[PDB]
Amino acid sequence: IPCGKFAMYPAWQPDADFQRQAALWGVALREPVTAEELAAFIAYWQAEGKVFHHIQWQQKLARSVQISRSSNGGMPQRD
Amino acid sequence: IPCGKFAMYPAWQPDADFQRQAALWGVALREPVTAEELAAFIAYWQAEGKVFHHIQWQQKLARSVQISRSSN
Repeated sequence: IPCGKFAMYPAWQPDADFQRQAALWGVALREPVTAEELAAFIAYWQAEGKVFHHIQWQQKLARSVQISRSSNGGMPQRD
Repeated sequence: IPCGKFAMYPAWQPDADFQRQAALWGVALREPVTAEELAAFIAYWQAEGKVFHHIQWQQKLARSVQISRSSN
């Protein structure tokens, strides 16, 4: 994991306690982030080129998944 | 149509009827995939290096685009 602000990169992962960190930011996640959802978020942001701290990326990921799942009652879609 | 399993490459394109083929997998896309969305998906999956049939790549693209649009 890079220090400072960095651009998204394919091998990136949230911290192992991501569910609890998302909850302390106001995001309840009924299941953990799926591999599909992570790959979708990384793909998008690596191309957008914006840079952020590891912390801010994780906050973006929590909310992106919260918003994505909201049409499905907080559930991810099956593979 | 490229045949067999293959890895992602810069020139890949989904079929020209991709939006309604994106429906047969459960993904409704109201608007067509942009070059930005396609290019982002190729770059990423090029890094993962995995191989798939054309059919499966298009399914992943649809789901990937569905999830991207639904966030915001």
